[PDB]
Formats: sequence, C-alpha cells, structure tokens
Amino acid sequence: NINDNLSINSPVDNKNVVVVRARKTDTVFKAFKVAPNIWVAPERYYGESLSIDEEYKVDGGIYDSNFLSQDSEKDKFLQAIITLLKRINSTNAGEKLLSLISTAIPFPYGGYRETNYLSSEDNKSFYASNIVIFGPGANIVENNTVFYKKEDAENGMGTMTEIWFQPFLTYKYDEFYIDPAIELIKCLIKSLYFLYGIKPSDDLVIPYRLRSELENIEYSQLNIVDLLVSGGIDPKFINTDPYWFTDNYFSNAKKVFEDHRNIYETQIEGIGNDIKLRLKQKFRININDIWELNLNYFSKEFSIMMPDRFNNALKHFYRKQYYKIDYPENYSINGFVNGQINVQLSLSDRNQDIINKPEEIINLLNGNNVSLMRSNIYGDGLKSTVDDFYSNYKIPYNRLDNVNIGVIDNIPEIIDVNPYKENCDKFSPVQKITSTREINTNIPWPINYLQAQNTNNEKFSLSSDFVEVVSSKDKSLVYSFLSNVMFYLDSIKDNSPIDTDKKYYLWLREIFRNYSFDITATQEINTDCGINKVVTWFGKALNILNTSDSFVEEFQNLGPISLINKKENLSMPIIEIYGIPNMLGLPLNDLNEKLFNIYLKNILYFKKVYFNFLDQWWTEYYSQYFDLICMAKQSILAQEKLIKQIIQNKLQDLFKADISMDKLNLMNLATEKTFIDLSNESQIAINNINDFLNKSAICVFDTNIYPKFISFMEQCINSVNSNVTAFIQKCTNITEDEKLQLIKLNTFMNIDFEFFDIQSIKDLITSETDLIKEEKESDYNLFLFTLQEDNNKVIEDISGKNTLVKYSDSISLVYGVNGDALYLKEPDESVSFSNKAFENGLTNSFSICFWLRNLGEDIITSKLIENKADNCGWEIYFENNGLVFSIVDCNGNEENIYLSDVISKNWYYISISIDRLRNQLLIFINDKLIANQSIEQILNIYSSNTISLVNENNPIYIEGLSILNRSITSEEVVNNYFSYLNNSYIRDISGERLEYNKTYELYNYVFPENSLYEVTENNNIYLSIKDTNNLNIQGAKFKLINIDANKQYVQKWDEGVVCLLGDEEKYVDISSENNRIQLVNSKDTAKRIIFNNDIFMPNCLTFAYNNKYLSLSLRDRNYNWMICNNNDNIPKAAHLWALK
Repeated sequence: NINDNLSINSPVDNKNVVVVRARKTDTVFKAFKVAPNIWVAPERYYGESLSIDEEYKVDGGIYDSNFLSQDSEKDKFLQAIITLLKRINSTNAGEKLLSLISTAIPFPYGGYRETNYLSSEDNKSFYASNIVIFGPGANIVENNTVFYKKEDAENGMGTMTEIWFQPFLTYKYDEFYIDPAIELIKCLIKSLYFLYGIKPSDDLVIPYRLRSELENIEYSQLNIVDLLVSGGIDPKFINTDPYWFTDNYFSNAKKVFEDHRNIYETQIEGIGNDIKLRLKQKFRININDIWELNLNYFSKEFSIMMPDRFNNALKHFYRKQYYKIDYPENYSINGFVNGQINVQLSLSDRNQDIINKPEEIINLLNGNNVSLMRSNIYGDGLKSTVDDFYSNYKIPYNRLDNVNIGVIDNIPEIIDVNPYKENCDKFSPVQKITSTREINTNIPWPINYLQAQNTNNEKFSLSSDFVEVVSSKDKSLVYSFLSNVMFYLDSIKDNSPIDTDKKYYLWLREIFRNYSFDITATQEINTDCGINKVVTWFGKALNILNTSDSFVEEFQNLGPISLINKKENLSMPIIEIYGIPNMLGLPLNDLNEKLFNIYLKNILYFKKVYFNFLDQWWTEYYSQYFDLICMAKQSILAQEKLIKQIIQNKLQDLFKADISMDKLNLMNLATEKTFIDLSNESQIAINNINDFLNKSAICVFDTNIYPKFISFMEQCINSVNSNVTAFIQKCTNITEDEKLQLIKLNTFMNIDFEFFDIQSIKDLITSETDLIKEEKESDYNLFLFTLQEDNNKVIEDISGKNTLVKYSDSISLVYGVNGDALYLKEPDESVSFSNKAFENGLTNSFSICFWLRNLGEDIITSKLIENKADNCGWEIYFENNGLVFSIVDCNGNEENIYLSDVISKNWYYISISIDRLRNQLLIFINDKLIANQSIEQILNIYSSNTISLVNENNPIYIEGLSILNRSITSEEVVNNYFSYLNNSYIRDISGERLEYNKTYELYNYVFPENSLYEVTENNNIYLSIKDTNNLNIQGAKFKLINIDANKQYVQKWDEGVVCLLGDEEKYVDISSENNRIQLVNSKDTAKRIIFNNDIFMPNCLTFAYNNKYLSLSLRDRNYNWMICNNNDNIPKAAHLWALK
C-alpha cells in the first residue's frame, strides 16, 4: 500500500510530486503523496516565524532556525517518515487505522462541492488530500494538530488536518527510550476527530491535577479529547460504568451523525464511486467506537512500553534529556535495534539550550534572613482555574472490527474534483507569557534536599548534615544518606595508599557491599490495611517526618496521610435525589412492579456518587503521592552518580602507579562490570519505593476518604427512604396490611450503598506497561529447551536473553527423568553456550543446576563442564568415584571441593550457588546440602563468554541445564527436586522408568541389600529375605505383566500380575491358612495387584491388594515372610519395595 522509491530531486510530475500554495498565503511548497489522500511536506511549517522574542519562548522548548533547511537533512526527513509509516503497516491494527484514515472524506457540500483539495500555484489543477505531515514549527520538541477550518471541525461536516512531527529526537523514561512510532499514531488518531467533525467545544474540560505546590487552591484542566486519546490510567477514572460525568456534547454528537447518515441514503445515487462508494465505508463505523480508541489498545498490539500516569503533565515531575536517532542504523521496520531497553543511542548536542522558566522559586532563609539556596519548580503548562469544579457539579439523576481493509483497497482514486470556496482559515500562532511567583521559608522543602545531592566538582566528600552542605563556602561537601558507605570510607583514612591490584579488589568489594545494604533497607509493618514494606531511608532522603529519631516509628503513629502536604481537600457534590414516585390507576399489589424499578435506580445514583469520590481521590490525593515517587527516584539516581565518581577517581589515581599493563587491563574490565551491578541494585530499590507508596495512597482512601463518603450518604438516605413511606400511605386501593410489607421491602440500610474492594482498586492502579515489565523479567541467563521431532531436533534457550547454542550432529534425544535429555553417545562430542553474562568478574552472583547420568563405569578423570580461560574461572569434572568442583582466581587463590556420592548408571541432581554479598558457596546433591564454604578470599574471576559441555569416552545424559543470576536457598532446592519427580511413572532403584516384561530383583527398604529368594517348607513355595549367613545365595527373578500387551512403561494405579522366571512359569497368590504369599503354576489363580509409590520416596514402590499393602513380617526362626499385612505392630516402612 505504501508508496516508496520517492526522494528529493525527483522531477515534478503533477501526479506524485507537485507544488501547491499554503492556504491564501503568497508562498508555495513541494509535496509528495505516500498513500491515497496522504501527503508529506519535508519543510518547516509555513505558518510561524522561526525566530521569536525571548519573552514568548515556552519552558522546556528548543529553538533553532537552521534545522531542516539544508537538502542534506531534508532528504533524511522523507526516509524517517516512510520507515515509521511502513513500521505501522506491519500489524493489522495499523492497516485498519491507516485504511480508515485514507477512506475518511469530509461530507460533501450541497451541484455538489468538495473541500478536500490542495490548489496548484496557477489554479489549473486540484489534488485530493486529508493529512499533511510537516516539520517542526518554532518549537522542535513539540507535536501539534491543526484543523483547516475551525467551525467545520465542530459542526460534523469535518475538515482537512495538518500535523507537525520531530522524528530525530527522543528521551528516556525510567529504563526505556520512547518509540517515535507511538508518537505518530497519537497525532493520527486525533485527526479522525477533525475528518468526522466531532471536535468538542474548547469549554468542555475536566480537572486533571490539584496544583498542590501553590499556596492558594488552584486546579489544572485538560480538554476531553486529549484525555480520551492520550491513554494510560487517568481515563479509567472518567469512562466508568455507569457514567458519572456527562455533558450535552455526547448526546448532541450522536444525533448529528444520524442526520448526515439519512441524507447520505438519498445521496447514494448520482458523481463517482471514488466518492459515493467511499462514503459507505465512513458510515460503517459508529462514533461510539472512535470515543473508545486510545493508546492503551496499541501498546498491547505492538508491545510498546510508554508512560502511563499523568502522561500529559510530565513537564512538572522531572526534566527530560534528549537522545538522537538515525534511520535505519538504530530504527527499522521492527522498531529499535536490540529492543527498547538495550538500543545504544548517543546524547543529543542540543541539551545545552533548553529554555528554563520556573513556575515558582523557593528561597530558603537562615536565622539572619540570608538566602541559603533557591530551588525552581516548573509547571505542567496546562490551563489553570481557581473555581472548585467538584463543588459546582450536580450529578444527574435522570441521565475497528468492521473496517474491511479489502473493500477500501478496491476504491478507485479521485481523478477530478469540484472545488469549494473559503476552505482556508487564516492561521495565527498562540503566544503566551510565563509568570513566576516567589516564596520565603525557614523549613526546607523536599526539592531543597534533592538539589543538595548534586555537585560539579570532581573532588568532594559525603556529609550526613544538611546545614553544613548548604552553608559551605568551598562547595567541597555534598549531602548524602548512605550511612554504611560513609562509615566505611571514614574507617580507612589512616591506612597506606592502594598500590596493588589485590588491595584495589578488596577496596572495591567493600564499597559495593555497603552500598547495596544501605539502598535496599526495608522493614515490615502490620497495618489494618494489609502488610507494608517501609523504606527506612525515606525520612532523610526528602526531610519528611525527619524531625525525630526514627522514620518508621513516626509513620505508624500518624499513618500514611502525614506524608502529603494538603491533608483535607474533599468537597461534597450537589445531589438531586427526587425519590418520590411521580398516581393514576395501579389498583392492585402489581404496584410492586413500578416500585422495584425505582429501588434499582436509587442504587445506581449511589454508585455514581461513589465514582465521584474516587476521581477526587485520584486527582487530589493520589497526585501528591505520585510526586513523592518521582522525587524518590531522582534521589536514588543522584546517590548512584556519586558512587561512580568515587570509584572513577580511585582507579584514575591507581593508573599512575607501577602496575603491569596487563593487570591494569583486567582491573579496568572488572570495574566496568561492577558498574552494571550497581545499576541492578539501584533498580531493586526503585521497585521497593513504588509498591511502598502505592499501598499508602490506596490506604488513605480506606481510612480517610471512605468514612466521609459514609457520613454524607447516611443523611441522603434518611431524606429519601421517608419520602417513599409518605407515598404508599397516599395509595388507597391496596390494603393496610400490605403497606407495612412494602415499606419493609423498599427501605435502604447502610449496606445497600457500601462499595469498596481492596483488590478492585489495585486493578485500576496497574497499567499495561506494568504487565509488559513482569512478563519480560526473569532470573535466568540460560533455560535449555529440548524437543525430539520427526527427523528434527530442537535445542535452544527460551530464557529470553537468547543465548547462542552450537552442537555437533549425532547428538540424540532420549527420555530422561521428566522430558528429553541430550545423549552424548560417541567421543569428542560437544555443546557450547555463548552469553556476555558468563564473564563473571568480582561482584556478580549466579547459580547452575542440572540432572546427570553417567555410563562410564570407570575410575578415570574426565572433563564434564567448564568455563575456564588461562587457569581463571571454574569447572566440574569426574575423579575417582565422585565429582570435583573447582574455582580459580586471577591471583591464584583456589577452591577444590570433592563430592563423594556419585557412581555409574544413577540419576543425580546437582545444584551450585555463589553468593557475593555473604561470601558463601553452597552445593546440593539431590536433597541434601553437601558443602557450605566461605569464598571470602577468591576476589576476581574473569573468563570467556562461552560454556562448553563435552565428552571424552563416557556416554552421558544431561537434562534441565539452567543458569541463574542470583544465589538460592535450601528451601528452593528441596521444592524443585520433589516437584520435578512428581510425575505419573514408577521408577527403578537407579531412577529409570519401570518396564513390563523385563527381569528384576526385589529388595525391601528396611533391608536394602538382601534380595528375596524362594523357600519350600511344605508342598507350597514362599518368599523371604536371605539369613545373615547364606547371603551368597542368588536372589529370585521377577517380571511384571499387564493384560494389555504392547504396554511398555508402568504408571501409577495400573493393575497386573507378578511372574517368576524358571523351568516352569509361576505366579504370586495369597494363601488363606496364613496370609503369606505363595507361588502357583496357573495364570488363572494369579492375583491382580496395584502399583504405586510415595511422593517423598521417588524410587521406591508399593504393592496393594484390596487396600491391604504387602509387607515383610516379624522374624520366624530364620525367615521374614512376604505377607498381606493388617497389624499395627509392624513398622510402616516395611511396606516399601525396590526393583533391580
């Protein structure tokens, strides 16, 4: 669909390249059409002067007259747009949106006249057009939408649209960079309002945020169109059910559409299918659908993350740093190269000239009235109103599936038009001045504390006192709250200077451990509201409740409300409950039908009032909590930026000392990998802040806003329930006795209007962006997935970090413990895993676990699994009977640990953990902890990015290989072990699946080394364990049989018989004289037995007959018989058996 291969210098053709004039202005501009009725003009917008006065420059803007003036950049402009537009077409959602845009034409004027046309300079042709994409205007970091004719955009006729765009710049929000493709869609959807002409009047506005920073009460506002289109969480507080916010626009909008529908049904006959047929597609969609379109829909389609809360006032919350984009070097048809978090962008050079205009200055005065510091607070730049909207709003009582891309594609393009007059409305740019207040205080604000943690000097020192930092002259102090880090740095002032890489490693490790303990500190509080995790350092970070010894103690006594500044802001709205029924006829008790419908409505009216309070909580109470979250994040990053400088300074000094060039190279590599660990640890703290304040905000509703809603509604019921009693006395036809019944049946108690769910509010707080984050984060660097298939193997990593796998052919798949295992049957076979995370370094912590089965049956050393390079790293290999785990340091420190249990043809579960915060190493075999060591002396381990799995001569099975980026505990190991074995199969003593029609030997769990053998006492034949002297005797041989031949493996709850090999077939039967088991020579009398096992004894088995287990008996002379037991004097263990 998308036109391409169009570039600057392409000759004018009057078909795809034209020159047209801008409205009635005496200027022209080249144009290119990328799709039917869609155009792109690679120019700066004609309607503004690129140069403006210093007074009129808005906050946070960039101004540059030379941008997009040279043909060099002008050509790149066309390619960037085409890359994004084709990117949108990649998904069906984009096709519907773009297709609907192409087919949407303004209603022709009443012979008929058309508005959709761009006039050629010389008045000799006209080109159909709906959208025009220009370059940025005066401000090159803001996108707009401009309507061709104002009235037509509101009267339902519709009009042409113009869009501005900035494709070459972006900024990062939290972890990710913002995708420009989503920005283009936001401006495209807003165009549909203009073509359908459903633009609301400029007075249709809603409150958006309480400007709590100001001393006087003031509210910001947002247009209804912006709130609907922008998407996020806010619209969920307006678009409730039933609707609680109404205006004439909604009712008026629906009516006008029907009128043009009807007139069209007479217009269907006539000038050309290019128009008559085109209007049919426009009328297929209903206006209600357009009101439903929003960005949240598209983020799901493209899996694009974006800001979600107050995403139209971000200018107030934090400052934006810009980055550059290059097409197609960084951005292609599949979005950002390497994804939205790992894309490697370069800071823009235009960050140095952002216009700053504070909304207010906070001047901090000392005891002598001298300004210690002045901080700046910036406004969101939205419209402000001082009137209380909620107090003056009266809650009323009385009040893209069918796009069919196929049909639109077949519509012939417009060849000729009948131009209409006065399509061009004169454009005048809106220019506004920014005002500024000022304030004086003696108590620092949170913004004052935050500004004290920044600095410009490369040399400084952390201080825990706020007074010294601000009052210092040299500016060699910066405020900090890392108690442990400051304590450590202060305890080594007198030591000799660092001059050895070994001493550098020890210093670097202590800084990292202390920083992680300080930043991730939390405490647990039990509240009426749930369980809460309180961030301990919150008090000192921003000076909230910081006036006492402990922050957590104060928090419990005063509660969540104490954090915010403006405590009481609620206002009762205007209520209009005329509950009195409005008397004709109704002579019977069938009056109940009328009364019941009135009862139902009164419930809804109670709900809409409830939604009004939630919106007030969101706009007036949540807003102030979200502000604390942003400031707390700014604080964490500021402290992180200071630790990097301290580390950088130490390393730069050490580079001047007398250390080998090669050792310096490794120290540089180890430090670089540590910076990644600091960033990860900071990200944990940010997550702790979020949930801590989200639960506080939700909770203030339960204890503060909700009780007020009860009291206000308590009176509004006494006023309406009595009004229903009065009515039913007036009614005469019904009997008196029924009056008492109906009064009791239509009376509201407190229960009827009581709505609150702690869960149902948490669903509102969670956006789609939060779902993407939790659906894409894990602790696995490697998760091997194996799958046999017809003439095909599938071996790959599904961990989401896309490790690379390389394996030699002839690697076969075979069933192992719970799925498919690699079978390295033949010598010199190998498998490789490649990932950057496998280079460990000094600070990383990780874990590895897998299942193992060895068919070597030889006492010879052999390599198994290795990540060593030049005798630095770790490995596992065979020695003697068991395994050995080795880990070697750059300096030559080692740990060689020997594990003794391992022998041939058994299944083992091996799990290894490395913990650097505690300096602890843990090794598990199956269920039990084998080793618990301190690796305090190991320091730096740096090796390849490749892990190699190999054979020498031993055939082996491997299954479930996996690697974690964190240490594990005993509880996790035990759960994993038993959960994996909890499947439907019975197993042998060695861990393999049991089989029908295969020979075995039988052992009892109580006597694990004696096998059963046949004994003849009378003509009958019995079984018992061998005595202590005749142990040399050979055990009997058994087999399992199922009636259904061709069945191979035994599963739980299967029935069968037991057969003994010999010269004559024998089968097991239960004696009657005594409950001993005896052998018979007839398959007819053989007993049917049920097979089963125990969850916590995976490789053992049990036989059951009519719900009685088979077990051993107490000693009888020399024999312990195999019997059908019912006594309680025999141990429960005696009824567990093992095979082979």
